[PDB]
Amino acid sequence: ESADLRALAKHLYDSYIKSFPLTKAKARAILTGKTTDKSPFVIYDMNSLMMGEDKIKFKEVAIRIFQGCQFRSVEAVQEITEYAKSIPGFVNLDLNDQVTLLKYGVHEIIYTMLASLMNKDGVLISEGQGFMTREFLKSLRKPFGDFMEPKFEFAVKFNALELDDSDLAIFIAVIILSGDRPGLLNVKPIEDIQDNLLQALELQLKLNHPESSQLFAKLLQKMTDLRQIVTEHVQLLQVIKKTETDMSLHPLLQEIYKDL
Ligand SMILES: CCCCCCCCC(=O)O
Repeated sequence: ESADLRALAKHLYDSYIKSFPLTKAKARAILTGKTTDKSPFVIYDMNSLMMGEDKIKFKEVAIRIFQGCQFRSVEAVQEITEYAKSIPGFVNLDLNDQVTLLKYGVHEIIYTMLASLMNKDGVLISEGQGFMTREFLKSLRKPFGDFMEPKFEFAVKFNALELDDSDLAIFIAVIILSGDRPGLLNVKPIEDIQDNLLQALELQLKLNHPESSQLFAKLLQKMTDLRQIVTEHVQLLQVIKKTETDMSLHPLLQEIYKDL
């Protein structure tokens, strides 16, 4: 029945709120400087990174920015893992499959959600107290300058669909439960859940965005851009592991990469 899927759409939206402090809705309130529900300090040059630590809670600059972005990713994983637990069925799967689903799944969700924190011109840093311009990032030293850039590229395409937090909650739940993923001992239970989630996503898209012709199809197509961006990410990473074999990396970010 439609009613059953509607109930699942709501259950996941509830957990999404509970698990992600910076909603897309909060983000686009901060970004659209109209509603000064607290406006961000912005960082656009080296000499403004200073008052970023002056006014905001947060070893060469380009490295220290990169480490700070890497730290927001472990926090992003922690939250994503918290959200998965709530997807009905998930905790019931084989444990080894729970991990692989997360191993491949988190990154794709990192950048889906990061799109909420972006406009064409920059990205919210530091829970929303900051805003760092895409140009300052692009201007960084050359093993880091073009690191974040293809994220802005994806975000601008993706932001165009203009999704809700209530749509994203079902969409990120789909991404997690792929079955497409290498090493899954047990695929059909994963696939059975995802087909029910794609039902929830489909329906929700039609109710929440009716005049938006074939958004469901257009959304699922954006998973093409997602995969491709995670891949040039890991190759960008392994390069920094040899340009600065003195720079560390969080262990929980280590496990996301058994490459090849
Ligand atoms: C540290 C709070 C996490 C939110 C975005 C992280 C960006 C922080 C930074 O790059 O300095």
